[PDB]
Amino acid sequence: SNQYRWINLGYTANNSFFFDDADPLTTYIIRVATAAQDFEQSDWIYTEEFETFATNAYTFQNMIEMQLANKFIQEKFTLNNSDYVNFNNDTIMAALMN
Amino acid sequence: MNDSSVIYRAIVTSKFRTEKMLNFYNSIGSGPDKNTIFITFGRSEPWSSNENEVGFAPPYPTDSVLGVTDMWTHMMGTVKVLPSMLDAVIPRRDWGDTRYPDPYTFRINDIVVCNSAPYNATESGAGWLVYRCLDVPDTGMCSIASLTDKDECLKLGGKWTPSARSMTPPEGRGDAEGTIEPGDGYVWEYLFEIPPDVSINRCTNEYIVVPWPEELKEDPTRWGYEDNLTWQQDDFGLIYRVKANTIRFKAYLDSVYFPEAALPGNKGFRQISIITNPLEAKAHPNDPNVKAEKDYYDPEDLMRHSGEMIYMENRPPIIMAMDQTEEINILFTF
Amino acid sequence: DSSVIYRAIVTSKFRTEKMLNFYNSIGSGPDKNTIFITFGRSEPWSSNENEVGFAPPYPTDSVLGVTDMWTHMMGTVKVLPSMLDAVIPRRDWGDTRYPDPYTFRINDIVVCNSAPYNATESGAGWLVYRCLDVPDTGMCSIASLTDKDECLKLGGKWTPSARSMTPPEGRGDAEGTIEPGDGYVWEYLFEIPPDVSINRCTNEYIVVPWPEELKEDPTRWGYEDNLTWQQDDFGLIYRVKANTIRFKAYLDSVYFPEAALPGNKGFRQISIITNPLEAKAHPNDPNVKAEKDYYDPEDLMRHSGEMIYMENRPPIIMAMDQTEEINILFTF
Repeated sequence: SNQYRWINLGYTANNSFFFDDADPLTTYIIRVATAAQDFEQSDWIYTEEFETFATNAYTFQNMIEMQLANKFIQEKFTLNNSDYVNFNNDTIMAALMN
Repeated sequence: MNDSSVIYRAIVTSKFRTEKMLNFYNSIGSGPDKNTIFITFGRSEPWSSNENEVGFAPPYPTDSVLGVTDMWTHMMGTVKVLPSMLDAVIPRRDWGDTRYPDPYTFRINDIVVCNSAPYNATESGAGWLVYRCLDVPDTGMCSIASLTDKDECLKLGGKWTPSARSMTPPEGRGDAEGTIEPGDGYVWEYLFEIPPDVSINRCTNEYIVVPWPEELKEDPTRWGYEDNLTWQQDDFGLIYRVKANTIRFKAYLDSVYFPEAALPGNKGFRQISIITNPLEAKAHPNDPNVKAEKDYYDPEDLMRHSGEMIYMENRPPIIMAMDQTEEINILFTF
Repeated sequence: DSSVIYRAIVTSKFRTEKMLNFYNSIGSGPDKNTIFITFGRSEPWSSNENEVGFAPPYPTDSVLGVTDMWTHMMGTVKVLPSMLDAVIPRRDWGDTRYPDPYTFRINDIVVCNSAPYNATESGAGWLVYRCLDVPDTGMCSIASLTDKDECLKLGGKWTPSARSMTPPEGRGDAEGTIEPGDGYVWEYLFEIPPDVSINRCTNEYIVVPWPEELKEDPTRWGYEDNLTWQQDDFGLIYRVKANTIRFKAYLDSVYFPEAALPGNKGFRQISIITNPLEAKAHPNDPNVKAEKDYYDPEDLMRHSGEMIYMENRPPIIMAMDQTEEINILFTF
């Protein structure tokens, strides 16, 4: 109450929203509450003061013929830097490698 | 019990709070079954050494008979509360007054009065018209209570301070069926009539009166109906739609009715109760018994501890000098 | 803060009157409310209903929440005044299945004479006693203090540290004392006839009579003898400080027109509405107030009357056995 501020992450119509950002080794202490049209807001509830990990992790599946460059893994996934290549945005390309 | 396999949800709503109140007043009447009410007055004992002052307070009464018994010892006289004197009330918010903190605003569902005063007066042949309540806030500009903002968050959340003033908040009797929306937003839903005579009498600086059913169903057009098609929807009556949910009754204590007691020095120390259905002295004890219908019974003739004591209070001095009437307001949510 | 200050509390007796006001409010003529129980909600919600927990949709009191209800109502029953009853918490003397079997606070009503482990009089009656005092030993209530009397002044609730041997045996007030033996001064208050106890009293609550059935005889209730400085003190509903009322009805009494639907698919939500109007063909008719005994909800006007209570519950499918029971116990 001398700290934490709070940061609203928005509201959800189903339980268990998935959260992003939260720079490593920081954040923690999520808190939730319920509300409705005709009801007064309930009381906050705290979760067990967690902490984020060092980097990130993934286990991905694809064809066995295909292989992935370690940069595309490090940039986009294990370091979670988007906009490196956004398949929703960029045009990609393909080449035949003699 | 706790954490059962099955979990159920029950509102109890609002109306039960009001409808339960209606049954209280619906028998106050005259007869053996109608259990009339009587207020009562207080103690002559200096009650302490520090008695007259601001700090300190009477001791908290006790519901036990040991506390029930001392009143009839220390009590003088009981004024009666007629059926007509008790009244159901509402906080009386009004637009335009500068004295009360927020001049207009009046977020979402709120009760307003106007045409009661210099500032709000309009279209007055009808006196107070105004118990109408706000159906919807005006468009945007609401920054509400949390982070989110827009015409959305009333649903997942609290109430809108619209941040914009209202103008021309007077209104007609209303639109056909649903009601008027004169300005920007601030739709208004017209709620009954309130003629002037009952105003200056049974209203106050705080609150206001609403008629009971059995009056309006009896007489439209005094309290001013037949404009309302939604009336025939659910009979007359409407104490519910206002969501009254509170009842107060008052009593006039005139030192004339209690000429004894009212002498140069009477200190009327605390104790001011309420009670129900008392009885007469009975003359000699063997006899039949009668319900007590006559106003301002003296403490004697009441069959000490007749009826049951329904309320208690302690106000340390009061005054109760002769020729100064005394008006007691007590407010219950039942 | 320096101002006149007044310290005031509504007495418990206010409640029992309010309770007595809800009763007597049931009658045929106007100014007498008529209550209905409604079930409805045939269609199941979601798919997680029939599972464990999961909660129902929480019911709301708005106009939208009322409108759909009237669309789903399967059936209703009219509550007659006879099937409503006063009730109070029952503490059976010397029963081991409830706390403090042999010990008692200063004033606690305790029924005895039912089941063998308490005997007292025979000829049944289910005698009841207020307990006016307790042996003085053992530390009790606020802080420490020591002795009973000083713990009785300055408020306090004294718990006797000595088990009370034997139930109250007598018919009249203050049956204790008057002998070197221990025990404390129970005070007889009325009696429960055996016939009513098998029906009207469950094991959680014992009935206390309305100040009506005590007339058309007192004797059945064992109240036929009393001190009564007043000609009557007739209603004792105040003596017990009865704070609550209890409803009972058999589901065979509720009326389901379809008669195969409530059984196959349960009524998922129950609500009780007041003062419905009869079916009106068109808004060409005068407003009439509902009477007779059954009312297929088709004959009830939509939004016809106001509803004090909504419940939402998982399916509660019902068998057609001639006994299953509503409860709905009000705490007024």
